[PDB]
Amino acid sequence: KKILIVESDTALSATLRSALEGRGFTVDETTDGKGSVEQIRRDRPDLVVLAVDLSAGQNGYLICGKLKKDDDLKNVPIVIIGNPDGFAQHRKLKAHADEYVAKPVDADQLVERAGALIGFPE
Repeated sequence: KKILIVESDTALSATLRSALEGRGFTVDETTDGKGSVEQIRRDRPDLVVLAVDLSAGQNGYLICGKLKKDDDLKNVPIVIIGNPDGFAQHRKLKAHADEYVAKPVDADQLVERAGALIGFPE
């Protein structure tokens, strides 16, 4: 089970990657929001952990929007990590994510949600 973390906070990304790896997921990381949709197309992760507050002012909800509108990528499960002050708005939309986890992230909660969406590695 393969996860891509799209997060420019490298310290957070490394922490979350380690928790997920300890549970048995294979995990990759990218700091590059501009590039992430095409990376997901080439690599096809089983799940994406997607930060809202990406580099250079990028809105990670917009990446989710591109993914939920792409016929080949719209079923990749998406866990948003971000300020919960944005979740109520985003949950209404056609391009809502599959799970929303507040920053500051509880790594164990994130691991649980990943397993809930794609199953735990066995």
